[PDB]
Order: sequence, then C-alpha cells, then structure tokens
Amino acid sequence: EFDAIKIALASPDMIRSWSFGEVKKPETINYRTFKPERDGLFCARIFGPVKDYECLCGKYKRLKHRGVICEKCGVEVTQTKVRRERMGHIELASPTAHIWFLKSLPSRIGLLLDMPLRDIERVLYFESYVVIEGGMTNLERQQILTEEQYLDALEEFGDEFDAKMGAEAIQALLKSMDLEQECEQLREELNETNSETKRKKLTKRIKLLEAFVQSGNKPEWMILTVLPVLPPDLRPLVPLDGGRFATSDLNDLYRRVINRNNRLKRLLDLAAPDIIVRNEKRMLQEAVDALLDNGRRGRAITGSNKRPLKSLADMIKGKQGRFRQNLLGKRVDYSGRSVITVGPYLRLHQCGLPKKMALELFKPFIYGKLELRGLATTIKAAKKMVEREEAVVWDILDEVIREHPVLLNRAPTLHRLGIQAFEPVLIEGKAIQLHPLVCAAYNADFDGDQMAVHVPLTLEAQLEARALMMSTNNILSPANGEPIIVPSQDVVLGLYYMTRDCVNAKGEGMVLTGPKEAERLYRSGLASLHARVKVRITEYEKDANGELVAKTSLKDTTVGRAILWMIVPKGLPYSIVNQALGKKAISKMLNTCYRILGLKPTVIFADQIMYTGFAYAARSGASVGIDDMVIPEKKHEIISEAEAEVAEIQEQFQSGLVTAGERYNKVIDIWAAANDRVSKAMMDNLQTETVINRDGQEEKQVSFNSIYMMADSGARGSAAQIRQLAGMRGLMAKPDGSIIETPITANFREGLNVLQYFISTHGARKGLADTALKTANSGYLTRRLVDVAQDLVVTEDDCGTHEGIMMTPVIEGGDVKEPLRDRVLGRVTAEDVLKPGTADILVPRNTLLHEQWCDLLEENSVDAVKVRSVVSCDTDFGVCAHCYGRDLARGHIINKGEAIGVIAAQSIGEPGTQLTMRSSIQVKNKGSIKLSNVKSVVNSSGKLVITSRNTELKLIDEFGRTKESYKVPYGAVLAKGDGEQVAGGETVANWDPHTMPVITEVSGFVRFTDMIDGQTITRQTDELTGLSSLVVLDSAERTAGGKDLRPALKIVDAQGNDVLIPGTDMPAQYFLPGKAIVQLEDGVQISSGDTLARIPQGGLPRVADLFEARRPKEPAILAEISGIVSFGKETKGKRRLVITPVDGSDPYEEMIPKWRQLNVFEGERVERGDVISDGPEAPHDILRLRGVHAVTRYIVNEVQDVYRLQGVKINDKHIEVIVRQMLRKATIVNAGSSDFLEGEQVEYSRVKIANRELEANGKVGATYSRDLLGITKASLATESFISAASFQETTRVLTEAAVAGKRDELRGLKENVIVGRLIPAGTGYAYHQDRMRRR
Amino acid sequence: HARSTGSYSLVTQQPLGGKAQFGGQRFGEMEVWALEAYGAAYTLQEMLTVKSDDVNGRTKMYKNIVDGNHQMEPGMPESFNVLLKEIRSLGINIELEDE
Amino acid sequence: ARVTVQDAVEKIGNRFDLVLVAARRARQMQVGGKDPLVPEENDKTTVIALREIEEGLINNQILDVRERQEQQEQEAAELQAVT
Amino acid sequence: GQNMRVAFMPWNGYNFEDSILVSERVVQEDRFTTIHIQELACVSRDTKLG
DNA sequence: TCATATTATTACGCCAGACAGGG
DNA sequence: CCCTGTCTGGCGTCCTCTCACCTATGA
RNA sequence: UUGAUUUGGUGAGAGG
Ligand SMILES: [Mg+2]
Ligand SMILES: [Zn+2]
Ligand SMILES: [Zn+2]
Repeated sequence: EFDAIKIALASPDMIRSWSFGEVKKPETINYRTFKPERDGLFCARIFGPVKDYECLCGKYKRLKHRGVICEKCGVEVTQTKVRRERMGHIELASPTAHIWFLKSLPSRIGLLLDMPLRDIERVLYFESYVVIEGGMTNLERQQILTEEQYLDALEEFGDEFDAKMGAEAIQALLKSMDLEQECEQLREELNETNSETKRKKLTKRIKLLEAFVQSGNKPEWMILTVLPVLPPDLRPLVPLDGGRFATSDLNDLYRRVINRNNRLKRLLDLAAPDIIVRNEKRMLQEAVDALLDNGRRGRAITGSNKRPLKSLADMIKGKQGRFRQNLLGKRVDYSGRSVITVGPYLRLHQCGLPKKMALELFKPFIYGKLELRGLATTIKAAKKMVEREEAVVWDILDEVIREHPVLLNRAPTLHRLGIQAFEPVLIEGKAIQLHPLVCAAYNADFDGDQMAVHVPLTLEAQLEARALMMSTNNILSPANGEPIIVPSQDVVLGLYYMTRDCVNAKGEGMVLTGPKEAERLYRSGLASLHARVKVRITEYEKDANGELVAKTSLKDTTVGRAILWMIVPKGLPYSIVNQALGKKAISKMLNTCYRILGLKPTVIFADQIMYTGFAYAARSGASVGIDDMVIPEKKHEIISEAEAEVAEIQEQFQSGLVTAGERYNKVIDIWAAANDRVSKAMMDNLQTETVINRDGQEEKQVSFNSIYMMADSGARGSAAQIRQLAGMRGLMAKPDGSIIETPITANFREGLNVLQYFISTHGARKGLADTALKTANSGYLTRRLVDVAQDLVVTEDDCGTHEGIMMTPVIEGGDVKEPLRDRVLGRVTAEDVLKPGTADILVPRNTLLHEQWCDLLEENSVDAVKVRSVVSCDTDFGVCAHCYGRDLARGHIINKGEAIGVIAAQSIGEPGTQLTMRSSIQVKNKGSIKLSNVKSVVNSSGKLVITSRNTELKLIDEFGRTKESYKVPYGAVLAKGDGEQVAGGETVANWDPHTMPVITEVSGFVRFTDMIDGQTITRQTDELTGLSSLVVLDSAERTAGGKDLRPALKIVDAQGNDVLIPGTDMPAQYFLPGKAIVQLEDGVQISSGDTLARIPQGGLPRVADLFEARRPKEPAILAEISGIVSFGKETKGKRRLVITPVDGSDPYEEMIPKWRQLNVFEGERVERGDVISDGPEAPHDILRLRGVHAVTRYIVNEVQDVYRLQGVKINDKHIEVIVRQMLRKATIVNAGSSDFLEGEQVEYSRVKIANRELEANGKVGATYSRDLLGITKASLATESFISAASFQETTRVLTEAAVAGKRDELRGLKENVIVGRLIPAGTGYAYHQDRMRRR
Repeated sequence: HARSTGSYSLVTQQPLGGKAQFGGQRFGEMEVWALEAYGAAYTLQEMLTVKSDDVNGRTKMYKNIVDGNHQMEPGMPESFNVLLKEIRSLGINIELEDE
Repeated sequence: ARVTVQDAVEKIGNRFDLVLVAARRARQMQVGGKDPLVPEENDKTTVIALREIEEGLINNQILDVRERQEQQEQEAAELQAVT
Repeated sequence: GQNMRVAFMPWNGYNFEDSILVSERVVQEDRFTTIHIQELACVSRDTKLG
C-alpha cells in the first residue's frame, strides 16, 4: 500500500493546500442551544456538517443531492467523520517563528543564522532590532541594534538603511540566506583552520546547511505565517453529566490566538502607534508559541485553576502522548480480566475460564453458530437469546471453545513467558483457574492477583497461539537453558517426603516383584512410604541408535522411589529417582527428560510429577507446629560467653587500653562468631535430631522435622530463615549503613522485646523502600533496552566470517567460578578447535556445541574455544543465524526470523528486580605455575622479582586448562618461578603496596643525580630509630628556583662509568617521583629486588552505568600510542605527559590531572591498551584503544559479575547483542573516494556497504572508526525517526528530522507497530521477504 | 469483567477503560514487546488494528466472524491518523509515500 | 486431539512457516470449499490442518501443486465450456 | 472477621501458593455473607428539547 | 447575557550539554 | 586558548479499582 | 432505517 513516511517542513502553500477554509472568529459555539458558530472555530462551510448527510440548518433530509450548499446554511454535505480529517488555517496577522526551531537545543535557527539564542529571543520579543542589508553604512548583517543604537542610526543613516525586528526581520534574514554560498565558505573555513573547537563548531553548522539544500526545505518555512488548526473531532467538545461543556485545552489556545489576531488586524487597520502594535504582535508571538509547545517559554499559561493547559506538543510527547499511550499500547476488545485461583486438576495446556466471561468474550462466535444451525433468523434474535441465556447456548459455547486458545496475561509482563496461550475449560465460578507450574513463569502467586484474557480472533492468530505461544511450547526460559516449568513448592515437598528413607518402618527389607505391588503395599497398609526394600525395576536404556533396550534388575531402594518410578517415562535411568529429590534434583530430572526424550514425554511427565506431588503431599500431612522449631540447648551458654567477652572488652574500654574503632570491630567480630556458633548448634539439632533404633542399638539419620523438610527440600525456606526462627537473628543494621553493636539475641520462637523489634523494623523498612523504588529503575531499564534493540532480526544463515570472541572460563582469583561449559554451550565455533594434544581436528569449524559436544570438550579438557559472537557478525541490518547461536528454549539453531533483540533486552532487564540497588597471594589448590606479561630478573637471594607491572600469574593444572589467575604488581617477591610445581597452600607471592619498589636490573654503585639537600630533597632524621633517610620532595613544595630539578638515581660501576641496560646502550637511571623517601643512601652497592625509595600512597545502577556507558569520576588513563614517555609543564591546570614512539610519529601528548598516583616512570616504554594510572576504565577508551572484542568482553564480564553476585543465570548472547546495538555508529577518519565528510558520524552498515560496493570496483575504500554510544543516545540516534520518537524526547527528534527532511524506510519492529502492519520479525518475515522481493 | 464489543471514546477509536464503563483491557507496551518476542506477528496485528482501533477493519471483522470466516481485513489504525493530524497541525509536513 | 505441535514442527522445520502453511490450509477448509485429507474427531480447522501436517501430506509444495491443478482445471473448464 | 477451625497441611494442591481451601460449613452458615448497599441516582435534567 | 482576555512560592537527583571566565 | 564552575533541560514502572470536583465578570 | 455519554483533566486512597 505504501512505503516510507516522509517528514519535511510545511510551506504556506502546503498549509493552504491542507486547508478547507480560514478560521476567523474565535467564538466556539452558541452555548445556549446546540448550534456552533458561523463562521467561528467550529464552522460549517470551512469544515463539514455535524449530522451525516444533512445540512445542519435545513435542506437535504434523504439520500439524493449530497453536496449542494445553499446560502442560508453555508454548510458542506458529507459523513460524520469527515470533520476529523479536515483541518483549518489561521491567517496570522503578524509573522511568528516556530518554537520547535527556535528552542530545540540546539536551535535550528540558532546555528543557521550564526546568532546566539539570547540575541535571537531579544529581537523576537520586540526587545531588539536587527539589520538586514543596510547598504553603505558601518554595520554588519548579523549584528543587532538597540533603541539607542537605532535612534542614533536613524538620524545618521536616514536613507538607504534597513533595521527591522521580530519574526519578520528574522524571516527576511533566513529568506535572504544563500545556502549554497555558505556551504563553500564553511567548507573552505573548515579546511583553512586548525582550531579544534572551531572545527567542531564549523562542522555542525555546515552539516545542517548542506542537509537543507539536499531536501526541499526552505529557510523561510521556519517562521509560521499560515498557522494550521487541528480538526474539531480531534479537539472534541463534549459535555459531562450536567448542563455545561467541559472544553479542551486546545480550544483555549486556538481561541486566544484568534482573539489576538483579530485585535492585531484591527490595530493595523486603525494605524495605532509603534509601541501598541509591538505589544500586540508580541502577545501574538507568545500566543502562537504557547499553542505549539506550551511552557517552553517562561511560565506556562493556565485556565483552571493554576495547572497549565495542555498543548499540541504535549499531545505528542511524554508518557501520555500518542506514541506511548495510543499507538504502542492500545485498549482492546474481546478481552477480560479477573482474579486467579489454582485448579490443580488441569493439564498444562489448558486453563479454567468462567462461563460468564466465556459467554461475554465469545459473543460473535456464538452468534455465528446460532445462525448456522437455524434456531434463529436475524442477529437481534441471537442477541436476545444470549441476553436471556437459554438452555441451548451452553452447548453452542462448548462447541466454540473446544480447540480455540486464549492468551492469558499477568499485568506486569516482563518477559515473553508472561503471555501464554491455553485452551479454556469452563468454570462454574468467577475466577480464572490457572495451572500451578505455569505460575512460576508468570511470577503469579495467589494472594489477590489478576490476569487478563485475550481472544485470538482470526485464524492465523489461533494458529500462532497454538504453535508459538501455547503453554506446552514454553518449557524453557529464553534467558538461558533452564526449565521454567520447574515444580515450585507443594510438589517438591510431596516428592521429598515420598522419596526418602528411615532406618525402620513397616516392611523394612522385604523384597518386591515390581513397582505395582510397591504401590499396592503402600495402599493396603502393609508397608510405609519410606521403607528400604529391594525391588525389581526394569529401566529402559536407549544405548543403540534410537532403540530402547530393556534392562531389569533389583535395586536396593525404597517404596516411594518405586512408586515414583511408575511415572518416569521409559528412557530415563533409575538413578534419577534413587536419591532424595529436593528441588535442584527434580529440576535436573525434567531437564534430562527434555534432553533425552524430547517434548511430549516431558509435558506429560511434568503433569504426572505435579499430580503425584500434590497427592502424596496431601497424604503426608506435613504441618508446621510450635515444637518444630527446636531451640538449641547450647544457645544460652553461647550468649553468656559472648556477654562475658563484651564485658572484658568494655572493662578494657574503661581503663583505656584499646581504641574505640578496635572496640567496635571486636564486638562485631565476637557477635558474628557467636551467631555462626548458634546457627551451627541449631543446624545440628535440626538436621540430625531424629535418632531411632531398628533392631537393637540406636542409629541416626536426617530428620523428618517439618521445618527441616521445608528447608532441605528447597520448597520454601533457606538456611537464613530457618536460622532466624530458631537461632539468633543476627546483628541488624541501623539506616546509617553501619551495623549495631548489640544484636537481636532473641529469635521468633522466643519473644522479641520492644527495642529488638524496633531495630528489626529499621532493617525491614529499608528493604520495602528499596523494592518499591527499585521497580521503577528496573522497568525503565527494560524500556531503554527494548528500544535500543527494536530492529535486530535474524535475517541470514551464515555471514561467512572467521572472527569471533575467545570464550575462556572466568576466574576472579578464587576457585574457577563459571566453567567453560556454561559459556560455550550452544554457540557455534569460529575456527575448528584443536584437541589439546597436538594439531587434531577435534570439532569442525561450524558445529553447534550442544551437550554431547560439550561433554567431549570436557573429557579432553579443552583450554578455551574461539566461538562466534553477535558483535562480530558481518550481516548488514541483522544477525546471521550462526553468529547468534542456539535458540534457547528450542534445542536447535535460531530460525531465520525470530526477533532476538527483544528477547535479549527482556532477558537482561527482567532480573532487574532481584538485583540490589543500595597483602599478598595465597594459593588454594595444588598445581603448576605459569606467568604471562612477564619481564623478570633474579635477585641476589633467588626470588624471581618482576620488572613489569601487568604480570598475570596463572596456576595451570596437570591437564592443560587454566585453573587460577592473579595480578602481580611491579616488583614483588615471588617465592616460586616459571613452570614450577607447588604445594596446596604454599605462599608464592609477596610485596609491599605501601612502598613502591624502585628495584633495578643490574648491580653497581649508587649516585645522587640532581639530588641536592635544601631544594630538591630534605633532611628528616628519624625520631624513634635514628637511621635517617633523605626524604625526596615533590614539585609543588619546593620553590621556583629549584623546581626544575628532577631527583634521580643512576647505577654505575666500581670506577664510576654508567653500567648499561643489558640489550641497549642506555644507562639505567630511575627518576624519583614526588613523596618518595630514599631507603638506600649514597655509596651503598645494590642488586636486583632491592628498593631505591619508599613511596607511600554496585548492583542495579552498575548495570545502568555499563549499558548507558557513563564515565566514572576518576577514570584510568591510558596511552593512545606506544613508545617512550616523559613529563612536561609544571602545574598549569594539569601536568603534561609526552609520548614519543620508537618508529611512529611523535606529537601525541596528554595533560594528566596531577591528583593521581601514577604507575609509569620516565624510562618506561608504553603501549596502546597499557595503563598509566589506576581505577575504573571507561568503555570508549577500551574501544578506541584495544579492540571491539575487548569492549564486548569488558561489558559481558562486568555485568555478569552483577548478575552472578545476585545469583541470576543469563546467557551471554543477550549482553553481546545489546553491546552490538551500543557500538553501531561509527566516525570517519579518512573519507577516501566516497561521498562522506571528514569527521562525519555515519552508521556502520551504511559506510561498510558503501566501501564494499566501491572496493569491488577499482577504487580503494573508506577507513572508518567505531564509536560506542550509550543506549539512550544510540536509540535516539537512529536512521528511523519514529523509532527515535516513540522513545524519549520527541521535540528534539522531530525538529531534527523535519529540518533534515528525513524519510523512514520502515524496516523495523516499532515502525510497524506504530503504523499498524505485520512485524518484520516473526510470522511476518515471510511477508516482508515477499514485499522486499516484489519491488 | 469481559468485553466483546460495546462503546469507545470520542477522540480515539479505541475502547473505553474501566468496569463501570463497559470497556476492554489495555494491551500495553510490554505485552507488545512480549508478542514481538515470539513470532506473533498476526496476533499482534489483530491486537492493535482489528480488535482495537481500525473502524473499517472491526466492522468487517464482526461481519466476517458472524458469517463464519475468521479473516481480518486490517487497514490502518485511526489513532495513527490522529497522530498525523496532530503532527501536521504544527509546521510539520508528514506524509505517506509511493505505492 | 492436540496438545503439542512438535511433529508438525519436525516436518516443516521452520516453526514460523508452520503457522503460514496451516493457515493457508485452514482457510482452504473454513470458507473454503475443500474437504480434509484426514478423519476429523470433531476437531476444528486449526487442529485438522496441523493434524494433516503431522502425517506428512500437506506442506507448501503440495498446496502449490494443488492450486496449479485447480488453475489448470479452471483453464480447461473455461476452454471446454467456451470453445 | 470470624474465628474458624484451620488445619495446616497441603490438601491436594488446592492451596498451592497462598490459596485457602474452605469447607461448605463456612458457606452454609452465612458466616462471611456480607451485605453491600449501593446508592443509584436518577435525574431528569432539562438538557434540551423540553 | 455576551463578549473581555491573564496575577500574590520555595523542600529531587543525577546527568549530559552548552556557556562565560581565566592562567 | 584549554580546563572549568555554572546553569539549563530532561529523564525517572507497568496493569487495575474506588471516590469527589470542575472561570468570573454584569450593566 | 430500530438507542446513548465517560474518557478529557486534577486530587486523594487502595491492589499485584
Ligand atoms: Mg502476590
Ligand atoms: Zn443546506
Ligand atoms: Zn555473522
């Protein structure tokens, strides 16, 4: 029907072509009758007749002459909705410049006429004059004029002289502004200057000057001359219940503009003096500016009472504009809403739906069914039948329900599992019965929740509800590989009580010929549900190629494990039920069933799990009592020993032996130790309290205490909650953030007294305030993420590359945190992984790594896999099917089409609620040493010291994988060496961080080069020791006579000649920095490893500051080019740093703020990506210095650290694709033979297809540079202005798109959700393939 | 509460809100993102064009349902043409291009 | 009856084209003129379409072959009725 | 509210997350049957045409 | 009833982005 | 002229339910 | 050709 939406400026001829009549009078309506005004705002001739095909006043009351317009009516003759499309125009007496092009920041008329905003407004509000082609006088064109400047000029240049003001003058300036001429000038000005600031100031002005010439937008279209009025139907005038009309705000705005315009026409008729018509035109200017965007000028106008009234731009922008309130989200027919309840008899593809809601939602299907049978005739009869609800429409209703799915939806839908399609089962009742397992997907408890039902009307929508959105199809969460139909709380208690054991019961050690008579012995009353027993089970192992082989054997098991074996499908082994089956074990039971036997046995087995869990939890009778919370007998003596310890510490505090901070630290330490001891006392007293004999002496076992099974099963409860119900509830913290030294020694079974409950209320009010304010940032994070993603659709099958990121296991310094099988599960390898022995093709180079491949990776102990990542995908406008990976909720690769940006954005932002808002190296294991980034030297004693700061100390095992990693500073005492074998727990590293070592490479004698006591260094003989040290001063304390003196130590031989560095001809002089203290004095012979000086010195907003890419306040500074380094100017704002490369060109430098403790010396050579100071590091520096793969590893590690600290499983594909959407823009460095500009920022796919269709020719391409935009700056900088207008500020984006003449080749998800068509991702990707093919 | 078809608002062609007004459910923004997350392109297309806003689409759909033909004739939403007239009522010339 | 469409997804391996093929078929049965290739257990046209897909007798190629056969039948009908 | 005999146990899944399973003796005795009152106004204002 | 047309409170918290000031 | 406080604008969660209250003037 | 007004907007409170 139509391609792209084009936006441009509105010419006065274009506004007269939209229009149907000039709106003169401001008179709205008659108000005493019902008729409007002829001819006012709500006219007849200008727009249309209120009534359909009627002259409002009187003629044509049938259907013959539609169109005639008599003189007595001055009325058109069409439809009732004809006025909604027709718009009027107000002939503004005095020109008024647009507020969107005068105050957009930056203003469109501000950087175009080369005039400051302040000066532009002055003249615009009749407060300053502006010259326009004066003539032969001493005045510029842009230069303004004041009353005094004009008065004198008036008497001076009375002849050829022009100096107007207001929009009129502004219009002229714009009108008489040779665009083309300015281009060359600006272009020549940019090529004839070197000023950095000017360059950017000139490139931003020429960009908007050449863009205006590229389109059909004129400079004189900025000023509004023929103001357009919105259709009445769109500014509706309806009365509320009563006798008055509740009028809209736009009618106030238009009525004021028309009142003022009529006054201004009458004053220009009457020839009023100058100051009267200046105030009149100024009031018209402010009235127009208030109509368009109210409140952007000084304080907004108001009708009733002090609240400002809502203008047109406030009908567009905001949370309640048209995008976010009526075009992205709509209210919807065939929909319903009610309170949910359980109904556990359901199968997990069906839900209960009440009869009253079912007869209301399915009224047209029932009408069609009733008309088909022949029971009635006309539609009315059917509506009377279902209004009466006779006895025959319920069979009609059960025949329209049967195979027709519905979309259930819980009201805060965060990820895609919050809309699932069921089949209805009709309910006597008024509450939606919802299958319990599905509740863990919706985050739906049953404490008063409500859900909405939606009906797929058409046939393609019924098939999408059955084939994509059915609840049997969503059994794996799309964020990872974990099953989302995990059995939640009652059913794991029923299983944990069923499959367990006790050392004596009915039927101990009897033998049973099958699981059927195991259940028969449980039901008849001859054995117990947990009584250990040899049974004969027949497990089917499918060891052949798709053939199930039976093996039958006698397992020593219990009765309950055989009864649960009657429900397990064929292929799973018996050892999946042989254990005790908590919650992690039943989750991996369903996961192994899904990986082996597929989907249909896993659906039917999930239902049979839920049924048998509910049934035996009912048979269990697992209550909770007051006696179940067993108080430790050792608890009171532990509290008295802690009270004796705080008594000892305070008796030392009365005598002043210890400090106050050490007292507070000792009290918090002994109460933490006593808390851990009380928790261990109660945990022994709960986990093994049952001690029952069997045929003789006693024997112990794990307890059948009720609260212990609710904790050990993982149903509801943890260690901390069961700790607070029996042991002491810790040391609660006051809202100051610091802890309180007197704990809450009473649990909940004993009574809390008053003060302890008040401290508890501190600790809990902080948590409720944190959740109720955290949810806003979590939701706004999901919004920013799905609007930066929004476009990215799997659109190929292979990009045809060999690049991809290097997935290693991540190791922080403790034991190996996340194994390689968690990171390289289901992601397609980049090059073929060599087997760790020698040069073998273990896996090929384009294989998906599912579980079988990952097990053959874990057997061979594969180091790290080079795997394909989304950020390395070469596909223009989308992601190919291999560089994404596995489907994650489907076992296979991602299909051609499935929108991965939206599921990724939801999977990152959905755990936003669970996240929070507000010496030396000791080895642990026993293995082999390896060093990386190492340049070292052996000292005199033997400990290998390091001459490199950035050395990584890895502990490699005997197999080949890397198990530990650490960072060792410059100059540390390593107890070990390279390639060595150590023992578990042996200290291998040592240093002093408070004393920066200035250790050497060679030996010799020490001379004090440029070290003079009195100006350079100072004499501070030590007080308490006597062994003095010449203390080196810094460059700020010494005066300007000797500030140029750099103290240093250079090593010589026994004669005095300079001992050179081994490898060069340069001596090894070390320039001493500020605040140093000389350790080894003059004449002392040195060696390696000996110092030459003493140098003394996060949750959810972290996720936001990583995706939005803020800078930290003190970033780590780096080096943009390798080579030698040196210092510069002495403290003029900053302290300089000059880097001269060995082979490369010199002139790069950087002025470091000198408040940082540096890392580099003067004789040190640096590299790109090498640190100069320490602290956090901004991602833009990673991108422009190290590489794209470096910054994607930086973001995925720095945000999986937050998601792992709070314990959420998210696969890394989602963070890699939001990282792709961050660094999608690029900047040009060398324009080459293309049509770009020098420092123009252009999107990367554009410049790559440009120089890839030019490089296929003879011409060599253009060399770009990638840039990393934060997510809101990157979604507002898009080549599709509806995508950047449905999101944040619409004023800025619509003026930029309007003055650029931008066009929206739709080509994404939200443009097609706005404009009302098929999404180009899902089922509609075939439709968009067809439409893109047929052009 | 449930709604098949009844009265709507004035300015927009979408259904009213509430229970005291016999109105339908606001199919909000995150539900649209959840349908985009699946392949529900046709479910979303009737969810924002036929069931909600487009007047010719919904009258043709009601007659198509009661004839026994589950098929939608979509058209363009009315609130987007309301957007075009509110943007166009500024000094902005927003259009709809070639066939 | 119908709980999962997994075999139909196996025989048309895209999971997004299953909806389109079964929608084309269920419109051939609903308005439609045509009668199903499979016994119906009082299932609706959705489940009869997907149930035809699972036994491997409807895909995109069979529907285009049948529509070419109907176009040739209409061509022969027009030619043998007029001339 | 009113005081009722309550057992703490899982009963066949009908009290799964926070749900509550109630006998018929609670609904036979009218021991929660509350009474609601609705005011409804009707006015015959002279909007227009008499 | 039918045209006439706008004044005497303060008490968010970042976080970019543009601007006059000065070593 | 390159840092720099300082000022100005622009964000800040979805869905639902109940109730009340709506410009002054004026020969 | 067989019938009608809240959405508009504010404020306050509540549920998940
Ligand atoms: Mg709840
Ligand atoms: Zn007439
Ligand atoms: Zn690729």
